[PDB]
Amino acid sequence: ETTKEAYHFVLVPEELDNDYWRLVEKGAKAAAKELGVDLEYIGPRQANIDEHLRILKKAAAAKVDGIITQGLTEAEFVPVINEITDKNIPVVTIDTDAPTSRRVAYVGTDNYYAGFLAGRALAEDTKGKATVAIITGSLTAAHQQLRVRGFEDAVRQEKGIRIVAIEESHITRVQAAEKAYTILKKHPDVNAFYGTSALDAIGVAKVVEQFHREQKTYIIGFDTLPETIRYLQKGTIAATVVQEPYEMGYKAVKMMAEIVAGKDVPVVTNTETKVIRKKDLPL
Ligand SMILES: OC[C@H]1O[C@@H](O)[C@H](O)[C@@H](O)[C@H]1O
Repeated sequence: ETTKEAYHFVLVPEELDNDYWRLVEKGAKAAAKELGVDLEYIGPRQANIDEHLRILKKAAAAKVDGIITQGLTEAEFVPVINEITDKNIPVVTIDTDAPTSRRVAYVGTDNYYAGFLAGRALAEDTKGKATVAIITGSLTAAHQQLRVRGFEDAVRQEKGIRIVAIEESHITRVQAAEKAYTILKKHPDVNAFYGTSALDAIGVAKVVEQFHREQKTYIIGFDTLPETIRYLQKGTIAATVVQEPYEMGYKAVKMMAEIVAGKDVPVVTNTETKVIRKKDLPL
């Protein structure tokens, strides 16, 4: 660590203590241990574009050997990824891609297609009939935009599915729940929710269970954090989109070491995504 012996790679999460990003860090740290590189996990305490960009520039100013980060937005992150690359520091994107930038490689879900699968799933389980509200991590983050947009394309040929609300959770359980509650009071006809980040469906499920209505509410969310699996087992959540956070962190560090060695790697490595339901539990 406090040695120049080792390569220094930085992994920047969307939010430092977000549960999903700590899983990504587990994968990255394990790859780093196997390779004998120093992996520094450095990120905003509270998700924030400007703070995220400040940490990227600070790591590049410390002349680290590689930087792994989301290309969180196209407008702000492409020029910064490019300027870092031009200072001879390779950039690997993780979890969210910036495909027009000069990042060397991406490891993460195909986010558009993840949302499309969620849209297919909701249309199948509701037989094409649903009054849908969407809770998304943010309206500006690229992976959130793609998961919403893929969902919308997938349900567009279902005349009986209508989206009546889209709200931001800022990837916390508490804002997801707050938004779910206000959606239900302004739109009492909502009977389906779609969450596009790891804590959204958890926030919705808490609010749905506090009503304990007879007429059920369909919830499809993202990722497989323990609370999500529990709600899926309870039947409160109907489905969720799988990602491979540990694997993208592990593979991003392995790719970075290959790049530092002068070796080619694929431009895009899409880790597995698929919709699972209660019938797919155990795992
Ligand atoms: O809980 C928030 C997290 O949700 C995940 O679905 C997403 O891939 C991560 O980037 C992060 O936004």
